[PDB]
Amino acid sequence: SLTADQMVSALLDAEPPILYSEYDPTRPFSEASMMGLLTNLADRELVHMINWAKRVPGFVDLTLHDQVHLLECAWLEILMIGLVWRSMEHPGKLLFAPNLLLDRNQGKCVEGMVEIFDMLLATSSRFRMMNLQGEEFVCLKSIILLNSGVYTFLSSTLKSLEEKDHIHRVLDKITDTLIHLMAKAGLTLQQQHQRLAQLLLILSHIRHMSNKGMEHLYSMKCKNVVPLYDLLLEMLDAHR
Amino acid sequence: SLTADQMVSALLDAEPPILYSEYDPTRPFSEASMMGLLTNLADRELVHMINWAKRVPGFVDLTLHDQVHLLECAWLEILMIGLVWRSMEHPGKLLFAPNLLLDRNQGKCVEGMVEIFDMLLATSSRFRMMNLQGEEFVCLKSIILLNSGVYTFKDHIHRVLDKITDTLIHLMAKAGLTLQQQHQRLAQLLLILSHIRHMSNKGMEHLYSMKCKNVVPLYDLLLEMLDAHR
Amino acid sequence: KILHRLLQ
Amino acid sequence: KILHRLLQDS
Ligand SMILES: C[C@]12CC[C@H]3[C@@H](CC=C4C[C@@H](O)CC[C@@]43C)[C@@H]1CC[C@@H]2O
Ligand SMILES: C[C@]12CC[C@H]3[C@@H](CC=C4C[C@@H](O)CC[C@@]43C)[C@@H]1CC[C@@H]2O
Repeated sequence: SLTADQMVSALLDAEPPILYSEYDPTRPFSEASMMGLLTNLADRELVHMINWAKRVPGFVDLTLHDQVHLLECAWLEILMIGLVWRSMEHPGKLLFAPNLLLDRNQGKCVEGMVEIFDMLLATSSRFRMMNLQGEEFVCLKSIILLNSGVYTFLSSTLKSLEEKDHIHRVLDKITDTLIHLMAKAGLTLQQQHQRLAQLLLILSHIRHMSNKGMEHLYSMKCKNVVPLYDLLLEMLDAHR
Repeated sequence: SLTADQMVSALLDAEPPILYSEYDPTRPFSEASMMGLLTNLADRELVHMINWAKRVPGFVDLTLHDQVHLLECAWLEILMIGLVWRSMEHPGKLLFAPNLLLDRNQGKCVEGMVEIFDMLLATSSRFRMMNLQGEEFVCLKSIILLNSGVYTFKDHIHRVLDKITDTLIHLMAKAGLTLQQQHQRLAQLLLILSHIRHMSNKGMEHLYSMKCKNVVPLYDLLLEMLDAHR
Repeated sequence: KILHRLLQ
Repeated sequence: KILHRLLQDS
């Protein structure tokens, strides 16, 4: 129902805030102290994401069981692309919070984690190279919410999404919205399909990062490294 | 140096064959018997994919270390999209081989296999719903080979990826699709690549878990590809 | 069923 | 090692 510019303004209006971490954590970072700060932040961000998802145009039209399936499928992708976005203007650093600017070497405090640090930093380095605009970013974040669970059969449920036809209709609108934004940037027709392709190809790498980060967080819970808050626990448990 | 038509012609000429499975398998499928059939077929297809990659325009011009990385990150995505392609005209069944037609019920014999089966069947049905053409399929496979590992090593691979994007757009334009239809269909194809990447991730963990149950036979090449993700 | 509740 | 040899093959 909304126009292309109405689509962008609505997505910009629903943007979640940038939360903070603890103002005086353990000064020498440890494996448990690091994972505690990250899981505490993610659990607080998840509450703001649920309210943001309800404002994504077309999300409220789905049934309740279709709404949950899309959120358990893409909650880590959305949190990761949000971190990559605010880490754009910080080369070699990840802006987890304004008071938690972590570098690549500091990611080695958690075992098997720097591999994901490098993948997130490479994603941020590419957005910087293509000069990603904020209107393009909110578009890609909404694509992740609607597309990451359309064909996905979660192991904890063995079922997928029902309203397939409705999701692809909204996804076509965001595709037009993306192309519309590339035109306002003065890009040519050829430059439009190429940039649209490069943007959606990074969504594959973000999907890969979420699966690698999901297995890592599961091992951290099984190793008693960090307790998981009930909401973050339920989001992770939806994949096992 | 190749135009759009020359790129499609080269990709179609280099297509790997469809291999066969065992002609007299264990009639009651077991988790071990089923895992042995799929792993034996994957190990034979890997030799064919290595040779298919060398004929992908621009792949030979990479360094030998770069060629290994791209094949290590995308070998399962390539094997899966090939299975999804040949299973299009068989609803509810996955055509692993012309003599191996399995549904989701037969996948219940392997622990944790049914969800991967359902995800593969869902991709095949979507390919059927979009009326995917063989010319578009070979372009998507070349994109997977070059894109899956670019963000784990860069400039040369992005230029080849842009040419395949130009090639896909040229195919839809020559098929009578309007410009709006062109970016809409291009986005629908590239979004499926995100699900194929997700399927290879889940399948990689399953093969790893089946090796702990000692179900994977000693297929050295397949174990080498799987070892690259451990 | 926390996300199940916060959505409603 | 095997993928290494099969790539430089003729
Ligand atoms: C899930 C991990 C902890 C939480 C991390 C994730 C990487 C990126 C982000 C986004 C940020 O907004 C919150 C933490 C969050 C969600 C990490 C990857 C490995 C580790 O287990
Ligand atoms: C890798 C698995 C065995 C091999 C299977 C894969 C699903 C799809 C394919 C493609 C087909 O061409 C060969 C077998 C292959 C590669 C399976 C998913 C779970 C199991 O571990």
